[PDB]
Formats: sequence, C-alpha cells, structure tokens
Amino acid sequence: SMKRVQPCSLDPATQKLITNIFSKEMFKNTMALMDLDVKKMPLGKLSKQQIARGFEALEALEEALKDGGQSLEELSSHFYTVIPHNFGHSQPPPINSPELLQAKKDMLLVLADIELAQALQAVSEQEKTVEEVPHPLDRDYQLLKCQLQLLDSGAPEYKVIQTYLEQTGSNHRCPTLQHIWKVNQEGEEDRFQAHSKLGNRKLLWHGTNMAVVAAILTSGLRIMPHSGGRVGKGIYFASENSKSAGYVIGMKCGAHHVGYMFLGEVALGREHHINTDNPSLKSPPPGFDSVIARGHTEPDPTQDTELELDGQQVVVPQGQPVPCPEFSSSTFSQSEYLIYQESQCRLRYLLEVH
Ligand SMILES: C[C@H](NC(=O)CCc1nc2ccccc2c(=O)[nH]1)c1ccc(-n2ccnc2)cc1
Repeated sequence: SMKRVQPCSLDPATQKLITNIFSKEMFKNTMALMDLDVKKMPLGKLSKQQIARGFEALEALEEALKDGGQSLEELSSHFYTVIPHNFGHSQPPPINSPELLQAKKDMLLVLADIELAQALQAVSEQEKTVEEVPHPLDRDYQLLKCQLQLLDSGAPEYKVIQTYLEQTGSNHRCPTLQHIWKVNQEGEEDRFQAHSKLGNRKLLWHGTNMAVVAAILTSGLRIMPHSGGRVGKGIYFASENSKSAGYVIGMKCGAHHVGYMFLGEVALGREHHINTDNPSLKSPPPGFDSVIARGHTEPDPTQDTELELDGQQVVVPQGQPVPCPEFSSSTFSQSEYLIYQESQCRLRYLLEVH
C-alpha cells in the first residue's frame, strides 16, 4: 500500500529552480512583500473567486477616481475586506490615486499567478490510484508542460547571451550569471508560427517576480484586462538588462540573492516609436505591429548580432548602451518594447542570476 517514490531525473540546477518556483516560503514572502495578510490569506485558501472579487473592487474604485457614489474610503474598505492586507494592524490606506490603483491591480495580477501555481499542484485522481509516483520535483516539473534544457558554457547561444547580460546590465553591480535554460513551451509554437512573415524579430529581456515564474512557464507571457503601465495594456520588454532587472525582487537564499529573468523572441514587425508616456494604449496605431517607448540610450546597434531560432534570424543586442540624440528629450531613460498580442512573443531562455 505504500507507494514507491521514483528517483529524480533532474540535474541539480533544475531541481533547485523547480524547488524555488513552487516554494511555499517564496510565495508567502512575495505576499508579505506586497503587504498581504498571509495569516488571513493562506496559500491553500486563495481562490479564483476571491481574486475576481478583488478586481471588481478595484473596478469600482477606478470608476470613482474618474456622482454621489461611495467615497474612496468606503470602496477601499470593501477591497481590503476582500483582499486582507497587513500594515502592522493599523488601518490600511485609501486607494486614491491612479498610481496606487495600478499598484493594487499589479498586486492582484501577481496573486492570480500564485493562485494558478497552487491550483496547478492539486493532486489528480490517477495520481491517487497509481502505485508509484515521480519524485516531487519531477512531478512539479511535469506540471509545467514546458521543456527546460540546461545549457553549458559551450552551447552556441551561451556567449551571445552572456554578452547581452554583461554589456547591457548595470555598470557597477551587474547581475552574476548562474544558469541558462532553453525554454520550449509547446503550444507557443503554432501561434508564434502565425507571425513567421513578420521580420524584425528581437531577443528581449523580461524580468519578473519569482512568484510568477511557474505561471509564465505554463502559459507564456500574458495580457490581462487590468494589465497596465507607462505604455498601456501590453507585454513589456527591455533591450537593456538593467531596465528589466529593476523588476526582479530576488529572494535571499543562504548568503545569496537569487533572481530569474526571461529572454523572449519578440516579432516586433513595424515599429511605432514614442517619446512620452501613454498609459491608455491598448494596441499600436493602425499599420504598426509594436510600440517602442524609446529611451535616451539603446544598446549600440552597430554591435547587434543574430541567433538562428527555429530557422529565423533573431536580433540580439551585444553593445553597451549609447545615447540616441533623437530621443534625448524622451520621458523614458531606457526603452520599453511593447506588444499587444500574446502570439508576438515566444519564450526562449530562462536565466538564474545572483
Ligand atoms: C505585475 C506583474 N508584472 C510583471 O511581472 C512586469 C515585469 C516587467 N515589467 C517591465 C516593464 C518595462 C520594461 C521591462 C519590464 C520587465 O522586464 N518586466 C504581472 C503582470 C501580469 C501577470 N499576469 C498575466 C496574466 N495573469 C497574471 C502576472 C504578473
């Protein structure tokens, strides 16, 4: 009656990643870092319904912020009832600016991915009936339905990636490369095949929270109804690692600070360049396939190389950032690359950095 636990098939680096991205402590840390009350909102109690209600609560606040309706205090108080927060048992603050509204929308987006990782781990029926089970880390890896292949130092893309990291990361304290995995999330293949005629492909950084990595591996980079930011409702990338790194929180592990960053192949097609913030965008202007909020600098284009991925040439920057005189007055210090359809990105690499 005792089930056999089969030996783990994963290399140590992958075991570590799979431990990290499903870690209950990591998820709870992330909740504490977003001011959530983890005692009142434990991981096993998070539900899709709760999250839905929280978004409805924010929708009502958004309406008030743009009549005799409920005050921002009352409507905040509703939100906090739905999504418990911890501010050392003082009374949480009213959501009364566009900036704070987007911060709460972004918190719930993170929480939605935490809930997905929990839902994903639910033990199925066939699992209750089989007499042998995979090692927990094999099981968790398999749940992702995503192939990860750890690269070594002499993989053809390895030096190119390392160069992109080193040349466009922070000058004074560049993240240290630990591992690179090739990511093959199948069922990304077909939608991305759609844009095969679209030239102008670029390999671009997307940094995130450790708490959303499992979700990204299962489903790709996604746009939600409440997605937002300086260039509107799309998926954000950067050509400078240092820009994307600003979005990595990174978890203390022993004496190290561990973080994860993706590289996506983005079919940018015909680019629309802007130089001022537009949080209201929901697509490129007619006739364009992307929006690039152009920064004061860009990785030196004269140093761009290419990789061949699924038979397509994909541009990879290799240059240190240089000034772009035409965009010296831009509201953006560094470029943000936007797509507004999920099919225009395919995940290609995952990097662990310390
Ligand atoms: C709030 C979080 N957003 C991010 O992780 C954005 C990270 C990021 N932002 C950038 C902005 C400008 C330039 C670069 C970056 C970047 O590299 N990463 C998030 C957004 C959407 C979702 N999501 C999607 C579907 N369900 C939840 C989950 C988490």
